[PDB]
Amino acid sequence: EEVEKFLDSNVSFAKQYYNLRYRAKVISDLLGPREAAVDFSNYHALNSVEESEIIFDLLRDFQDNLQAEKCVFNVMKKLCFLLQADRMSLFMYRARNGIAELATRLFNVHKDAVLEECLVAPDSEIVFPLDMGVVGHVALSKKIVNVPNTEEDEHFCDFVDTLTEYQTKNILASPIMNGKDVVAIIMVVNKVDGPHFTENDEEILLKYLNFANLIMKVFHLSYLHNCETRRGQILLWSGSKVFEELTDIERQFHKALYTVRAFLNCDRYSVGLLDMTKQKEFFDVWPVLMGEAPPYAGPRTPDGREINFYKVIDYILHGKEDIKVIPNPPPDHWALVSGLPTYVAQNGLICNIMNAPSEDFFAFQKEPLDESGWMIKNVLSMPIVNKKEEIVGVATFYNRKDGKPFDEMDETLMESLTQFLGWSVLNPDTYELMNKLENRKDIFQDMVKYHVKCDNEEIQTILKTREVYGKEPWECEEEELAEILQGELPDADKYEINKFHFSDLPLTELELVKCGIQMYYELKVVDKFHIPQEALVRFMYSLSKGYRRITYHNWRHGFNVGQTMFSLLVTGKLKRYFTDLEALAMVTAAFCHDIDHRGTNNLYQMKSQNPLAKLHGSSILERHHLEFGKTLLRDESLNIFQNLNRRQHEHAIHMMDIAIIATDLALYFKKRTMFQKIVDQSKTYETQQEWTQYMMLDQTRKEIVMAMMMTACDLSAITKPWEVQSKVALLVAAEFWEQGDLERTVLQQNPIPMMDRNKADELPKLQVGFIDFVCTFVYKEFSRFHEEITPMLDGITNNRKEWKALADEYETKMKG
Amino acid sequence: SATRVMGGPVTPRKGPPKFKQRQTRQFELAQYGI
Amino acid sequence: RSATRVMGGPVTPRKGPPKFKQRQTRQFELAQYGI
Amino acid sequence: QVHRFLDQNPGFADQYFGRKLSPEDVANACEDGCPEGCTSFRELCQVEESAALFELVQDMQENVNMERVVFKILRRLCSILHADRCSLFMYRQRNGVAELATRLFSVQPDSVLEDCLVPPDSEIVFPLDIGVVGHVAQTKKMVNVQDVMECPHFSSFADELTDYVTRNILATPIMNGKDVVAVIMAVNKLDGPCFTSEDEDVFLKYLNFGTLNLKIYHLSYLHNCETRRGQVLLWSANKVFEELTDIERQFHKAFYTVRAYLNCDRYSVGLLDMTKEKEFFDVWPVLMGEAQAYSGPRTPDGREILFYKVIDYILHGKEDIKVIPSPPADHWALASGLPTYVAESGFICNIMNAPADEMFNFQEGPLDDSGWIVKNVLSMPIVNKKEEIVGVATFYNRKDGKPFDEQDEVLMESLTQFLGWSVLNTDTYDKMNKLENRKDIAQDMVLYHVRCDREEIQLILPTRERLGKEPADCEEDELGKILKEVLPGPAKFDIYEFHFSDLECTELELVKCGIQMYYELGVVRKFQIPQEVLVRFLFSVSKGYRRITYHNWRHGFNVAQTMFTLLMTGKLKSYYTDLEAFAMVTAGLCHDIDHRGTNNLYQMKSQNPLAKLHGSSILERHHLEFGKFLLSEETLNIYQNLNRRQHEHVIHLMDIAIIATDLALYFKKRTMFQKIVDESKNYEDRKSWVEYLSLETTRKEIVMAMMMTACDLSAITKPWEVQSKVALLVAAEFWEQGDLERTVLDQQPIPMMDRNKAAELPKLQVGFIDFVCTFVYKEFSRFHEEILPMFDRLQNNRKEWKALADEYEAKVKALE
Ligand SMILES: Nc1nc2c(ncn2[C@@H]2O[C@@H]3COP(=O)(O)O[C@H]3[C@H]2O)c(=O)[nH]1
Ligand SMILES: Nc1nc2c(ncn2[C@@H]2O[C@@H]3COP(=O)(O)O[C@H]3[C@H]2O)c(=O)[nH]1
Ligand SMILES: Nc1nc2c(ncn2[C@@H]2O[C@@H]3COP(=O)(O)O[C@H]3[C@H]2O)c(=O)[nH]1
Ligand SMILES: Nc1nc2c(ncn2[C@@H]2O[C@@H]3COP(=O)(O)O[C@H]3[C@H]2O)c(=O)[nH]1
Ligand SMILES: [Mg+2]
Ligand SMILES: [Mg+2]
Ligand SMILES: [Zn+2]
Repeated sequence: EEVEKFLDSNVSFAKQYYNLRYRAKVISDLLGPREAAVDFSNYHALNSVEESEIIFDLLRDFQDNLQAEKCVFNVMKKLCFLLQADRMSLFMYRARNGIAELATRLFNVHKDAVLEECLVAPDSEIVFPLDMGVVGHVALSKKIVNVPNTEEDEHFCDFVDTLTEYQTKNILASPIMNGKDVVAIIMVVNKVDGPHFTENDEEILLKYLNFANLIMKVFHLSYLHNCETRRGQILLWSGSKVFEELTDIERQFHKALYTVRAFLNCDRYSVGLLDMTKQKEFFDVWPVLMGEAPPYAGPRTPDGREINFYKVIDYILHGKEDIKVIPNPPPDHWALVSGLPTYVAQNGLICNIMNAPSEDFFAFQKEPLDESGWMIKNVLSMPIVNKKEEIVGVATFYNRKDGKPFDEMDETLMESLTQFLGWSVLNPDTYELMNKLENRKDIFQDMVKYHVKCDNEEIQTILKTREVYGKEPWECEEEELAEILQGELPDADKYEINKFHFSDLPLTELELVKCGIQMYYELKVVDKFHIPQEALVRFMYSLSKGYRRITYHNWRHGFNVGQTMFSLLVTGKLKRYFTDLEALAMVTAAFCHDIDHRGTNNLYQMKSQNPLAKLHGSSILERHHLEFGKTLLRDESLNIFQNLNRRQHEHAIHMMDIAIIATDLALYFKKRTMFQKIVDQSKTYETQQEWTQYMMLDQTRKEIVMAMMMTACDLSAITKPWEVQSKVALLVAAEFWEQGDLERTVLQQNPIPMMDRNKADELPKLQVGFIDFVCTFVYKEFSRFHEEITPMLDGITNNRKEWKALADEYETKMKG
Repeated sequence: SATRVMGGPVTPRKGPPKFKQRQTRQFELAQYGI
Repeated sequence: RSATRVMGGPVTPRKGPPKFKQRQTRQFELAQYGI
Repeated sequence: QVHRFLDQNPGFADQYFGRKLSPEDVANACEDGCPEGCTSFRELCQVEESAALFELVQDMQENVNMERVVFKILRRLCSILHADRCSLFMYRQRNGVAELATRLFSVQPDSVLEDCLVPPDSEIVFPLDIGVVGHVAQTKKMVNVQDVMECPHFSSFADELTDYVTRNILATPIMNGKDVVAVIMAVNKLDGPCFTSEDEDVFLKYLNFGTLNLKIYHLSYLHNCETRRGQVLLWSANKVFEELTDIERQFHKAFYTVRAYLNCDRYSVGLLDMTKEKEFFDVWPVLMGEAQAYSGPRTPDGREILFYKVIDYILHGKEDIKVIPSPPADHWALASGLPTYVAESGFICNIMNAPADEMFNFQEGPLDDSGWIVKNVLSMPIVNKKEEIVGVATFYNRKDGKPFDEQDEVLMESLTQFLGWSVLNTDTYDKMNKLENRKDIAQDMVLYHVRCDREEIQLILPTRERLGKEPADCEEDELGKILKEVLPGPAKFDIYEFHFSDLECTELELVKCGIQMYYELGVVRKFQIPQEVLVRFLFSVSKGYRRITYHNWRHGFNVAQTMFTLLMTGKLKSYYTDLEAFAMVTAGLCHDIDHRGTNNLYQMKSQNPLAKLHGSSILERHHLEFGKFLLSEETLNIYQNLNRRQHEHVIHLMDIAIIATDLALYFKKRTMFQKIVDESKNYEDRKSWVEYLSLETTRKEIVMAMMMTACDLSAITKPWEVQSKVALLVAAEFWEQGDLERTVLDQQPIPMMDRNKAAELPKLQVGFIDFVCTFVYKEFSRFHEEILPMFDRLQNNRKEWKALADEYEAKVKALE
């Protein structure tokens, strides 16, 4: 018991002992549910104990389930008791269309009140502009305002006082601060005992505003975070639906707005699309100018076009989803009857409407629009902007789900959505443009197909069915066409069709066309694949017409290359490695290799930026000739592959593609050492039979060999006898001179000496260099591969000798 | 109720409606042809 | 110096192959004349 | 000293402290009369804690600083709980797995912020299942461990690293709406063996204020992060929808624009290839053996991995954004190999403490001269709608210094996800360019096959013989001399008469007669039309017309000749200037240009590309489009020496005249012409009527529109020996369409278009005369009395057709 004296001697030890063994227990009691222990029935000065109990009571409300309205209401009652006031109220800060507003949320709060008697429903709020009122003065000043007497105040108003049958003498307020933007205002109406609120009362207000600010700050941050999350989700889902595919404006706007229906948080919204017809055709405007009909007098867009909601889509969400599309809606429609969407199209301004039935400008429905009693209260209508500032629609958002009127956060959330939708009109604009471009391209392709196709009258020049049987070619039987063709076609032996020295100089273009069908017959690919004879004749004539009438790369060049390929495959016994279908595709590829040649090489296409160069990247003309040939074959009347199998047709098309693309020299020059190895393998092999068997299986070896055959047939003019080579070289030089002149005239570039018209006397030297550079390697290796190709090697050597003699003569002449 | 207003939100000053402005301020081989 | 006695790196007591997030694929009379 | 006695006698201690202590205090203690609140010290501790907690609340109110406020709470809580130290473990989410890192460590009742704050480079990041701190967060529930040695989840990694021993651990998560923010933990109970129940009860209740601070801090972080995400999605959409561009330009604009909100020191975007298959000439070296097959990394789509272009954004220091085409593997971004790995796997990679990583060879030290060391990396793939990776975006060194958490992960993922879907715009852009290039190629092919060549023009304008020069070099005076000698005179063919017949002249003479018509109008001289161009244009129009039965080149000169006759013989020129007559006659030439032989209805039913492109007046608009396109060519532009106002007026006049030829449009506007002709009888003489009519524009356009119709049906007004044959041509063409409709459309044709009902032709002609041609020529005869021969001849032709129909009707009745 003597220890009790020790504790009293040094109370510091006792305090430390308590702070050790009882402070935790006491704090636990204070932080428990409990209740305030301060007598609230008097007006005595608050003791430090009573101050602590009040502070602990306020801190007790700080929980995870922080209900802002309830917690602020409690501290409002504590402020009433502390400040000796009669009542106080709290006004939220809401931002309508630019003009800020103050709407009450907690009203008539006294010391003996409850939440049910102070909480204000959204339809019971008292909105207040910033300009008028002491509260408006508080928000504008952004600082505490003390009013010792309402009569002397220059901002005091009696609107609520008359509305609530109350008299206010002393007003003390303070705006709740969350950064810089005001969130709420808490104000006092009267002093129970005292002339006014003293400076001590003010100091109490700012002291106890910490809890109110913390509670209000959490609510404001939560609301802002939720709104930003909703905005982000809206933008992301709208972008997904926009980029799903390319469609028109009606389908696109339907998807994006339907998808964000959960994030929008609106009971109803409707979008009306404006017609884009700026200018009406001449026959439509004639009656207006002639007095038959009166001119338009109704609402007009800022751009000057008539306002015409040609299609309105509405979304109903309060009950059962009833999304509806109304083509050509009448003015009686619930969305357009009020006239707000019409007004927005007239002006182009974002409109927020609070208590729409009370509005007088627009005739909003004042009766329940739905059987369940749904009634329009809050409306928000905004335009769709568009990139060219031409309003393409009006989006109108009706009653909010929570019941509160639309504020600046909802305005911004819908503003972003409308801005995104207006930006996403390039896709519908491109959709129509691409469709029109494709239709125009198809029309012009049909035009070129007709212009290159052999008509029904021209085919009678070969397939003379009218003069023999009196019927049209499409009516005659297959045997009848063959008998006419057998009589009409020339004989291969007589014309030396399968020789290496064939000359087309003494033959007409029709005779050359007749020759090609004879080649196809001789190759025995007509009966094997049941090629329609009428189509075969029409196909060759269409090729002849499609070949341009330019100097060198004309139909005669196209036939000679095909003639060279046929002579190879027959005489040189190079068909042993190729199937009949492969032979069929190869001759057709040779014939079509130079179809529709403009007369200028690949370099001119790049330099002049011809549309071929933009389309085809690597081989400009060679791909174009392949494309045009495949387009020609795609025609039903010109298709000679129509009777082939699906696998057979694909194999022929691929092989033709390989040949036609390989026709160029750039690919040949790179992929020619491979041909050197291929003939080396043939020499390594012992007899021709095993080597022929190897080629009959291996495909990459055949394809490389085929490319060499193409580049040997293309340069087959050089191996013809001297009488033929002398003239063809002049044609080639003339075409190159024409291209050089075109270059000099169009691109202002100096032509190369090969293409130069002035250097016409250097042609033998260029031909000698060309022979030593390109043709010699091909014809030397082909002769080694097959002994039957020896006459080709004899031809090129003789032509090279003649050109060398001419070049030597020219050099001797220039020596002087 | 506390505010004595049952019908709808009331404003002291009632004139022609005001609307927001649309937001737009923020946004050898070479010799031979080849 | 830091009270945690580590410098220059957020040292991780987990030693193993790191795992990386998968992509989200949650859809996030006139007619008589041909006139 | 005597603490042991007090502990051994809890009852005595409670009784002694429960005594009312004197008014005297120890030190200040804010003694507003608080010695006896049911205990001697209870008010003293209540006042101290209320004052201490009030200071904390003031700290939260302004300039929210979670680190400082939590430090004060932990420092005070250390004395309350007697724990040797406290600590705070923040919660973060990376790569989808949760981690916990230290922010405030080993706080003591005599510590400071500098000695407790943990920089981001000194964080002990703890995964969810490697510690008690992990177990607390995973369970989302508080854990009270009396002795940690037997705790299954405990790991001694942290306490061994800091050279410390832990015995008892208290920990609880700080939840915020089901989400964990942090976990405050107190260890090493200094007084008791472990932490009692009352100690833990304080820990929950006292931590509500710390919960509020972390709730506020977490909400502010989430609000800011969602705000940044909304901006990048809004800005990216604005830049993406600006225009149609390729991948490089679109990706460059979007990433550069949003550089402000990313908060990254550096980031690079590498673009992948899209070449699915290689072409044949690139496959040959691999298959033959010249080159080795690619065995490197591949995409999940089975594509070669090759960053053909890497865009580099440097934001730390100086902004020097670079674009590196074909970047080397030594590039600082691609050297680490993370952009490669992301493309192979399609993962989202988050790297913390990059220099400590092992799998990816991150650079040992500084990259550039600025000493910037890569520490935190975040890489994601840019995937389009077809689930293909088109690029890899990699972000380095978050500006704040903290590792890339979940909020940053979802921010950049949303940006890449939105840009991935935007690839559809690039694919559309490429397709549109391909379509435009293909259309231009087809248009050129149309032009050559239609434009008169160099050798064809010599038939009408022989200059290589008369002068020996090409037409492009001859002066205009010489050309006129050639034309005047060659062109037929006005008397050779009766082009001035209403009974002109084209069945006794060759097509070449029709073209020559067309040139003569332009000379007689005087439009060649005053408009300075190049005579060579006029001949070329006329021949091109002749070739432009198809080779069909009725709507051939002959129909198009007869309409033109009739229009010439109406202007000059009918004296309707008095209302029209020479320029208007110049355009009006030309519209006769292009009246049925490129007519396919089927009416407008057949185009819609067959769903031709014409029908989709135009819709209303399908063929009539097509003729206008083709005619204007033919006139746009330089060598065929007769409207080339004209003023811009005049040229537009000519084109605008051509638009009305061509489309007016449609009979559907005529039927709806012929009453207007009835009113106009009635106004002629109002006036006194033709002189007054001419003066009034020559000024009105709409009235003149109306009369010219039905002037097209009168010329269009002028074949009926021809003498009977001509109308009888032309009607057969019209009937034959309609039968051709009727046969076509039965074949492909599988629809029964109308009796007018039916070949079987050929004997009904006279009756149909009579009905058509009494329906359409009756009104046009009756009003014109009333309008101008010189048109009377056109009306008398029609009535005679109607009489002839009536007799034939009556004879056929009599034969049918006789047969019946
Ligand atoms: N009856 C009542 N009136 C209030 C209350 N709060 C504010 N007011 C009144 O509403 C009014 C709004 O404008 P003022 O600020 O000028 O003056 C205010 C007060 O007169 C309240 O709680 N009860
Ligand atoms: N210098 C020169 N080039 C030729 C000759 N013959 C063909 N060529 C070229 O070889 C090419 C083969 O493919 P092309 O027919 O498309 O165009 C040809 C010409 O460009 C020639 O005799 N001399
Ligand atoms: N030295 C020291 N170690 C701590 C502190 N807080 C937690 N730890 C230790 O860090 C460790 C993290 O994993 P555990 O929760 O299992 O156990 C914990 C404790 O052992 C502290 O404040 N100081
Ligand atoms: N039944 C009938 N129709 C005609 C005759 N002449 C022209 N048409 C029709 O009237 C139309 C207008 O001119 P078009 O040449 O474009 O096509 C014509 C035909 O469709 C005719 O002699 N008899
Ligand atoms: Mg070629
Ligand atoms: Mg027509
Ligand atoms: Zn060729």
